[PDB]
Amino acid sequence: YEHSTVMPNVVGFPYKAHIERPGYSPLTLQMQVVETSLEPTLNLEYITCEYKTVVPSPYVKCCGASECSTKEKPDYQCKVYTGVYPFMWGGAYCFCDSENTQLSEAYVDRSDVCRHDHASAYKAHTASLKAKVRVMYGNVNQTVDVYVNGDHAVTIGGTQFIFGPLSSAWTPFDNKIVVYKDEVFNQDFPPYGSGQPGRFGDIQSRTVESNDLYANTALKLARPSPGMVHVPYTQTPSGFKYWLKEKGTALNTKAPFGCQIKTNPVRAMNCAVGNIPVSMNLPDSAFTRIVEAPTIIDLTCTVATCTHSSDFGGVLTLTYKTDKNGDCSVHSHSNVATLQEATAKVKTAGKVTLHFSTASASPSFVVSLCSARATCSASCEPPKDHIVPYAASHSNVVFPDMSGTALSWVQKISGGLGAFAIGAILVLVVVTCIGLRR
Amino acid sequence: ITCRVPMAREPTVIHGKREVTLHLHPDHPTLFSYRTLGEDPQYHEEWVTAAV
Ligand SMILES: *[C@@H]1O[C@H](CO)[C@@H](O[C@@H]2O[C@H](CO)[C@@H](O)[C@H](O)[C@H]2NC(C)=O)[C@H](O)[C@H]1NC(C)=O
Ligand SMILES: *[C@@H]1O[C@H](CO)[C@@H](O)[C@H](O)[C@H]1NC(C)=O
Repeated sequence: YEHSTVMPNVVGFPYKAHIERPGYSPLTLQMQVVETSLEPTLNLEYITCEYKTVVPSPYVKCCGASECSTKEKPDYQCKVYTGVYPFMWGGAYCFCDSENTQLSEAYVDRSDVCRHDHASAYKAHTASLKAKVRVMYGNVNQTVDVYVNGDHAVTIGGTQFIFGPLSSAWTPFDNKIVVYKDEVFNQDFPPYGSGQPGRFGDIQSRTVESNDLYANTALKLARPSPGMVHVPYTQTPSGFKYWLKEKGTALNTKAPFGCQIKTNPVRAMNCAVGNIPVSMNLPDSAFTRIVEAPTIIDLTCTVATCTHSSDFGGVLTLTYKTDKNGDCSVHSHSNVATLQEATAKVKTAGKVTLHFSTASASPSFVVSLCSARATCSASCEPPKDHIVPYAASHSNVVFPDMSGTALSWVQKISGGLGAFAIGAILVLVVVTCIGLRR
Repeated sequence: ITCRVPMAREPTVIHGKREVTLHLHPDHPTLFSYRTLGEDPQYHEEWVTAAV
């Protein structure tokens, strides 16, 4: 036997599915969602870390001029200066008063801790979905890990389950993201090779172990002060520290739908959106024949108390007469009210009690116990507690039933007005007919 | 290594009609943030220093 249904993608919300086939008693399947995960596919663009400025000891030549040649190093900067008289703790360095020459060079490299502290730039693509689902029926109660793709097929108790695909392709990650430690940011970054000094991306590298580095930090050199041995340089501070200072707000405290963001791997959990279609194939050994199932006749329903709240605020009682004791599968055939127990025990006494939750002023729904059905309708009163610490356990419906008090008043007023209008129509027609007869 | 931080004092909650009132009593500058779980969220975050 094959069946297909849909379930809301809400974590922790119980779902009950009804399977009815000729020649067998109805079966109720309980399915719940424990934890969901959504992961995009990432391709790394570059990583960034704080830099260090390497400056070697300056070269000094007495009565000679030394020219320096270019080198293949990141942001290499070399200069030569004429007419210098270096001093030291002993005295003068060279005889030549004005014929000396000083050569100074500097460059930039990655920090010694870039392997431990770095920020990564990623591009986000289409995302997958993994779920953990708990399935209950008969004497089977098992939790399984599935891919919500329409591809994975799992076997539980000889029953084949196929989940997905999701009915709303929505992702909280933008096209370009930046990841640091355990926070993800939805910001755009400069392209490789076009970094600007002072902001994010001042130095870039294709990977952590790459041997090539692109840096642009304005390493401008300056002439040494007279009577001194030093090399001065002015450089715009590291853009990585500045970005760490005022990065902004992370996606962790901004993602919609209560999407818990985690890193390593980058993923979003418990994101409540859309619904999941479920296709199932059942064996013939999970049902019960009609002959050995109990018989229910003359089933009437009534409601003892109701109060529409997030909790299971409602109680109903079913009266009935049977021929033997047994166990039945009970269900509600609507969406206004959601039950609590999927099974019940029927005895010869003839009274069973059930719990239910709702969100409308006056609900009306059909309740089925084994092969018998009945209709339940009652009035409910609003609760007093303003705020509760647990999520709602009822599907949000507010529209009342056509036989409720408010709609009853509407119907009575409309019927009176319509009857009066129809009488006016009839009298006008009669008068015009008697007029045209003449 | 593993290094130690203290837990902040629980705030005072006062209920209301689709609102809450939080009394915050910090001992150190502490970060306070909140968001809504709807379609478009109204995020907010700040550095609370004195009792508010
Ligand atoms: C020793 O000192 C003399 C001068 O005190 C240096 O001779 C100078 O050399 C430069 C370039 O070689 C010339 O431009 C100057 O005209 C020279 N000065 C004189 C007075 O001749 C000499 O180079 C020094 N040698 C060493 C090894 O330090
Ligand atoms: C199903 O199994 C889980 C795991 O042991 C348990 O927590 C849960 O109560 C079980 N449900 C029933 C109805 O026995």
